[PDB]
Amino acid sequence: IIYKMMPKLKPVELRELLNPVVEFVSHPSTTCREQMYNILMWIHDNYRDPESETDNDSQEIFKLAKDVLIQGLIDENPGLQLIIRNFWSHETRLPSNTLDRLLALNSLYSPKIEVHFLSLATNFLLEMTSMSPDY
Repeated sequence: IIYKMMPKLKPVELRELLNPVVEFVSHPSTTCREQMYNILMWIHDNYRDPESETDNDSQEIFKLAKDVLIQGLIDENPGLQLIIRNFWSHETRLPSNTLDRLLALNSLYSPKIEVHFLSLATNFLLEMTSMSPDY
């Protein structure tokens, strides 16, 4: 219901509604968690603030969504974790330029995943070796 009605809500409504959503990280039932990540990816690709200044809300839900999206890279379920890994590794959410990807990698730190960060970081840096004439 949220995913369907969500490209109509006002930013304040979406802040009001996001808190019970992101509460699903600990949830079992990977299907529920997958729906969560779907709506979080939607509100990440829509609240990047392409313009200059958003209200206190629109800038804040992007923060709260990006944090859980980062936290999904260590989700204890493959495929799902693969889904978030592919989403982050996709172009326009993490730059294709290798140097720019390097700087953008730090943007997705979020200490809660520190133990895995370095691994993931090299992952993101070395998955773009498999786009090259040199094989």
